[PDB]
Amino acid sequence: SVAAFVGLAPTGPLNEPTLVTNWTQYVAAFGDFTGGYYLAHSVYGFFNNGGSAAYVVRVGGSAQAESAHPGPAQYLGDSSDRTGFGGLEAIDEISMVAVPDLMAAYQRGAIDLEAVKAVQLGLIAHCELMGDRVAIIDPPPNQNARQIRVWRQETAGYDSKYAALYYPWIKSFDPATGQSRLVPPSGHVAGIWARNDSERGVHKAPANEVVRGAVDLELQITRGEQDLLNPIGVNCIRSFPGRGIRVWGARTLSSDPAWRYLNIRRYFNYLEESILIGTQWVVFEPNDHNLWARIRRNVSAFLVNEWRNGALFGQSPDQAYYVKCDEETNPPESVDLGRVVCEIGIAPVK
Amino acid sequence: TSVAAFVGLAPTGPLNEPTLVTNWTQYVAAFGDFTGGYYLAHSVYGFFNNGGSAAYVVRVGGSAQAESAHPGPAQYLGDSSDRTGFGGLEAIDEISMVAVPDLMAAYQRGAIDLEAVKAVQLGLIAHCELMGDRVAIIDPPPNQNARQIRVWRQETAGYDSKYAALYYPWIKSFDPATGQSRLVPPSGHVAGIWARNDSERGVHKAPANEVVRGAVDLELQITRGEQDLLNPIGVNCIRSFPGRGIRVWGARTLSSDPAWRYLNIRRYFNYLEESILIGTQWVVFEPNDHNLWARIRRNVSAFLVNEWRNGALFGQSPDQAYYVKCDEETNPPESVDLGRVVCEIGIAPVK
Amino acid sequence: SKGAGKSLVRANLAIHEPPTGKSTSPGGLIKRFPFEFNPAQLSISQRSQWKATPTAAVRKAAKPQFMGAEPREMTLEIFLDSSMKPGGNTVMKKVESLLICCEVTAKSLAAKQPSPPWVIFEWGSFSTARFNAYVASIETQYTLFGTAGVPIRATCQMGLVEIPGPTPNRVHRVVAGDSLQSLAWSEYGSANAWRVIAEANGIDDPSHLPTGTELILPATEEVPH
Amino acid sequence: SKGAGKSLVRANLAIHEPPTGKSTSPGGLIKRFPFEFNPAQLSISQRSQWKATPTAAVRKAAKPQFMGAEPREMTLEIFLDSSMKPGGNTVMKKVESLLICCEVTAKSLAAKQPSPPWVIFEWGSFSTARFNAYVASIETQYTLFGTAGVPIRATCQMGLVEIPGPTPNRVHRVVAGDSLQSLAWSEYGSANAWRVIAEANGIDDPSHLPTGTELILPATEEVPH
Amino acid sequence: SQRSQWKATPTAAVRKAAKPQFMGAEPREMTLEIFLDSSMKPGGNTVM
Amino acid sequence: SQRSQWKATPTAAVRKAAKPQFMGAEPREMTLEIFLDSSMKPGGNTVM
Amino acid sequence: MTRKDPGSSIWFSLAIDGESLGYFNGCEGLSTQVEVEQRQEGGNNGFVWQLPTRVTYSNIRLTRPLTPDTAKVAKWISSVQTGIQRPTAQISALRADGSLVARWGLIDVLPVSWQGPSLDPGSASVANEVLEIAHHGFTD
Amino acid sequence: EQFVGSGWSFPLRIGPTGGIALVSGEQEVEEAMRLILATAPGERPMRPEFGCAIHDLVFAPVNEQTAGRIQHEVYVTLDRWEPRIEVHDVDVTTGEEQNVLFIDVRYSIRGTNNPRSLVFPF
Amino acid sequence: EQFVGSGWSFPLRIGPTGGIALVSGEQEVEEAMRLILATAPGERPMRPEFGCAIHDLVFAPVNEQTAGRIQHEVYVTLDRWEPRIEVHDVDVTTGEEQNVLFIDVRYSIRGTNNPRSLVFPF
Repeated sequence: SVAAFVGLAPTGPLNEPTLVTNWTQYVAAFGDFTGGYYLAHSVYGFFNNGGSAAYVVRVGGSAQAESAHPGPAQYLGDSSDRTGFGGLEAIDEISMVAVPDLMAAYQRGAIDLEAVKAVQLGLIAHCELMGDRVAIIDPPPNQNARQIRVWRQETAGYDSKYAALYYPWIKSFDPATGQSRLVPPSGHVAGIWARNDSERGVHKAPANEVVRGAVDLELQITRGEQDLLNPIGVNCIRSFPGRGIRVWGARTLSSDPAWRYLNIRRYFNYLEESILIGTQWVVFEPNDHNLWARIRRNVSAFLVNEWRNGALFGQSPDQAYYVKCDEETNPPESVDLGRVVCEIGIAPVK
Repeated sequence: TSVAAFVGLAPTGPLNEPTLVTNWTQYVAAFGDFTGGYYLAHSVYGFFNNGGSAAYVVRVGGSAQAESAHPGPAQYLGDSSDRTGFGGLEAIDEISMVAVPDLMAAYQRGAIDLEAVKAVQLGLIAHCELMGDRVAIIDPPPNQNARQIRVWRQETAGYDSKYAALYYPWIKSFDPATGQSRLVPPSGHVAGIWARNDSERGVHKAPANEVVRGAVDLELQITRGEQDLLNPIGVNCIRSFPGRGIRVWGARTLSSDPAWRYLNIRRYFNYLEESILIGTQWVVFEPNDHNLWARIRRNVSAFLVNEWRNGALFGQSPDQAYYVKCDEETNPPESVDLGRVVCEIGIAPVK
Repeated sequence: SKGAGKSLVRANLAIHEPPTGKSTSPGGLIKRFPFEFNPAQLSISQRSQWKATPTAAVRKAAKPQFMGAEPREMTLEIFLDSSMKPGGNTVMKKVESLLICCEVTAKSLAAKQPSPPWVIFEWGSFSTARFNAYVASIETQYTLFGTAGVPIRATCQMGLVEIPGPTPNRVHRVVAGDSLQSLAWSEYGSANAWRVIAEANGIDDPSHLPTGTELILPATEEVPH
Repeated sequence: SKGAGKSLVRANLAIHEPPTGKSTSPGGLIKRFPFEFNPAQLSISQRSQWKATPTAAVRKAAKPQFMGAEPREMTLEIFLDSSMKPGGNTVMKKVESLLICCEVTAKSLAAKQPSPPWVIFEWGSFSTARFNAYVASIETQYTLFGTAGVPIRATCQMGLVEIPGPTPNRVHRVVAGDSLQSLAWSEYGSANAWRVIAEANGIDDPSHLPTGTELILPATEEVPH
Repeated sequence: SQRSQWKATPTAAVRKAAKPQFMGAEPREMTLEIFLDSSMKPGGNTVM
Repeated sequence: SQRSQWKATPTAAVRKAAKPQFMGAEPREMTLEIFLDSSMKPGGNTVM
Repeated sequence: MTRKDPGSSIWFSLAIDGESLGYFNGCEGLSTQVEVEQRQEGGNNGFVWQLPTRVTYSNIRLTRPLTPDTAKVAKWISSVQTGIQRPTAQISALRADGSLVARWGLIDVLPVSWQGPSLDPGSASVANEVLEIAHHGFTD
Repeated sequence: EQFVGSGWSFPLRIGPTGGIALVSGEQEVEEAMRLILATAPGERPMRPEFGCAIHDLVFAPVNEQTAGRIQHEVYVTLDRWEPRIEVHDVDVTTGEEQNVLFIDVRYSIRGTNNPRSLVFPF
Repeated sequence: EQFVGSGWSFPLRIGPTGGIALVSGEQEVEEAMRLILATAPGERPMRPEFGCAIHDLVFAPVNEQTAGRIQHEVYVTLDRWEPRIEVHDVDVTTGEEQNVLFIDVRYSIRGTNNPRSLVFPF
């Protein structure tokens, strides 16, 4: 649920990833809606779409208004731990990162398109560097349907197992003035991912859910055009008649056929981040033929328990996972690099 | 247990490849629908309409050598090429019934002599007598007339095999596309009844006294007195009972052996023999000795007793149902390889 | 020859808002409640009514009449537990989200059509026990009250009753064994009511029926008895 | 993420004087009763009524009506003990202050509103089993009678029933997937009753329906059925 | 024992739960168990 | 099972047992017990 | 063959993971049962049908000499009030070579009873505390 | 046995002599099924409840839990709006890989009782 | 979905042009609560039951008993006097050190599904 946001806001601490749990907590920190910054709008949809936690990376004040570090911050900052995307490195809880603000720079002309690609590509490197969080990518505004497919395959071509894309922007409703405004769907989509955390579990892919907070969709997409978008790893949002606004498609920005679906990756990062918390027998005990036996039992007693809630094919625990931590997988040349083991989990979607 | 095999001409579709169909719409997607007046299209439709979710079709002819030994009314064994003639059915080991719809459309159209069509049926019988499980359905000359079909069976063909069923009068079936009555042989329709049987009352019950639904009228209606000169000799019949529609009367196989007259017994045994050989697959494995011969006896016994459980056996108790013997007596020391012999029994005939 | 085939599912009770206007299907979803333990045993019952007076003018047994068909019943058993996290309020909150099924929903009172929410007990491919039903009685037993007063283990019974879903809104072929008199008996039950069959079709000679023709047997509206 | 978090709390029974005038909340406290042993089990029931005739003109199952909703119920189990001080009258006195909940109270009887006192079962964060309720029946078993006649061990059963607390005393944003006809179905349940929505709003051209507007859907008062 | 009576008819114009009425208060009850014995001195009529 | 009805009012003008009358004959009844199982092919829907 | 590797009932290894219970000294009663349901066909005398219905894992009694580390067990048992933990156990039988003949791992354990030492001035033995263990399934 | 009537086909076409095609019999019921199942419960505001509500079960996990709800979703819709048909089971199957759900409804007009399966011929 | 109306504001003020400023929307329902919870059940004799009997519970021990009575007290009042709001849980948490009790109330205007918590910004 813990989402991360990078944006420009009027005031507040600079480049310090503060924690906010309610929309009012945001207001005391970094104002609200002043100056037309997209960060204030984007988090509002996330807060209104469920999700009780959020992290904000304020960089760029009210008015170098926008640059690579100032504004759409991207520098690792020599691991300064409080600059750019490095601020999220010392968290180990954040599982959703988004970059709403930088696209205002594209609209306001303060940045070049080739500079946008580097910022998002650097973000993907951040997700790949860590092991859990998933980044949500936004496409350039008013891209036009027949041209966005070209844009993904030629301009960016990200091809990573840690990114999600959602094409048409959202005409959100500002309660302060009741005026429709255009905002990227990075904030709102992350709200859906938070709803699935609490209800239906991480098993179910975040799709076919109301994008509540929305009013209209610029450049409506018909089904025939959509089928030229889904197989190439691009999601879509459509106005289904009499059913509101729903998110269609659960494909991640990867080409590896074994990781196409979003929930599988959403499952695994949850799965890997669960056992490593559980099995913290490191810098502890003696690497020997005894400990490798226990690790096999400790993991197995969890994956079987992961089958109780479903989300594991097999009709029987023994047909779900397969764990091998015996002696022959740790050679006598342990060289302290030993304690290796394998595991399995699978239940993708429609 | 119920899947069927058909050989005939049909426009388009793969040639001489025994494809699998399970629904009428699957058929029409491959080999048209009633176009050209081929009898296979009607025969399959009667089978599908009369129950039976599985069917194998061997298209050989084509739309227009329209008819000959192999092409048309296929008769060649194909030199065991697994792709020609009745040899295509050899590599199946699932089909339990075979029929020849088109085999005699050539007779009506004059492209095949009567003496030529006798051999192909006999060739089909040799196929059933070889695989040992399937049963073939035979059809008589059209407009044969009652007093002359009895001569035809005992003089022209005289098949006398334990794997053939004959059903004399044809059927005036109804084509839903045009709503016009047409004459078709009952090979397809009767096969439909045999499919209902297993899926509604088991192989035990003989496939008879069931509605030949799909039918409208019968050419050359047969009275009961004329039937009694036909039924004992080994010919079934179809009659129009007043107020009960069209029903199949007679369940006698085309055999002269008094112990294999009734259809269900042969239908039962093929199911029975195929059940155990699927089960007792200890071959090219498990050392032939005085231990294995005891193992076989228990495994067969533990199945036949369970078969008596559903009826279909006689004796009031399992001990009087079967009689198995796989001890050292049946396997002499000389039988080093040709060993592992055993005996078994099953019986529950019909009226 | 299966769907998921080799997966485990959890039965969940689905609650729907009652229909408002001239409608029979339940409205939108208001809260979907997933079980913590699938029921151990599920009981389905059905009853019919047949009044049968025992007297007559001759005191012989009298043919009973069908009075009506009673609705179905089901007796669930919901078990909830949080004994491995004592002090948590998961069970107490969950039950309080289950007792909504015995009070009038606020939306209905606005539309002057008060009714407690409808429920559906959906569980995998259990087609027999998945119908539009209301909740009759909820007997709940609480056990092992964790410290600070929160309950931990609760057993909740249910009585479900199926709500009917009614209002879903004769050509014959003459076969060689079929005759006009037999056709009348087959569908009407009166041997000498055959005159009505020839009337609708305009059949004049009742002895030349074309094998394969199509006949239209009207309903009993010509014979109201 | 807790309050007291790690403390033990004794359940107590709170007794309030009945309301006198046009009021629904219970009056001032008259006596607070702290338990000597928290109940081992605490049963809560709930019943609903649905009359359903089985007959019709066609004798198919008939849609039942919602006659009414029965009130909630509890069955406590009250335990007292003074076995470590035989001859003491702690239990007998305590039960006396517990039997006030089945007789009228003098203050109310003066105001010509003769109602016995109301009770509330306060116990920690047990929100489900805490409501304004009256005492129905008190069956008491006495055991371990101490010398000189004073009782020592007494088991008291309780039957509580919830008293309702009633009388707590339409704008829709058009979304791109919405339409005027669908909106009538969502809130009214009649597909062709859309005319009412445009009447109150005053929109004359149902074609456009600009996205993001605010529509006021009147109650069913325009269609009393 | 001790019992009270409160009538409550669920029917209404809105079919919500209705505030019940205190119909009346039933009287108290008691069930003793008196035991008498003279088995130490049989033949006497103290118990009868 | 099988039941018959015979009304009989003991009262009379003589207070002797009165001959009862055969009011009627109730119909026969039967209670089966249908058992179905597919426990050797779990996951099948034969029983349902 | 190598003259086979026969089983034995002395050499073993008994351990419980999780809380510092350590290694135990004697097992008993490790067993799995099913609950067959007997339905008797009315019209066929001769036998009663046997149909499987569920499986059930029985309790296990583990014993060890009373060592000062018994305070951990009492702490574990009396942790039910504030929240319990199910670690993963193991029950392995060995031959004297120290090799493995069969290894069973309990999926999830739970204390049931703890029969403490039976002190007796006249009996020459060593105190053997008994820790009963509940079960959830075997591991694989 | 049940009367089937006649009405224009889904893909309407000129016909042999012009005008408009017209089909009846066992083929017609298939066309009505094609219309009923394909459309969502919308796009037809005057008749909202019409149209099988299958889109609510898109992107579910591959479980017989969702494969059972669809099994019941078709039953109510295939019965309410098409009464001239009797439905004989539905079959949810992942016949290609394990990321798609195929439904194989088997139907048979009353009395005629010849089983057929709807195919959706493109 | 529920209409929220418009009205004055608790700390009232001249506004942009003069007069007094009127505020509506989600901000308004946030102001009604502040009045409701602040006033004790008194200090408005014409309407005595209005308020919140929070203060009679001051100085009780810090147990879940005090926390338990708190939940029931806020729940009834917010339902009785402010009906344009659906209430979603009340949270009682120790603040600095076993000293004060923080009441955190999560709410949402009926039919909107916008979770929100009262903050009471001084």
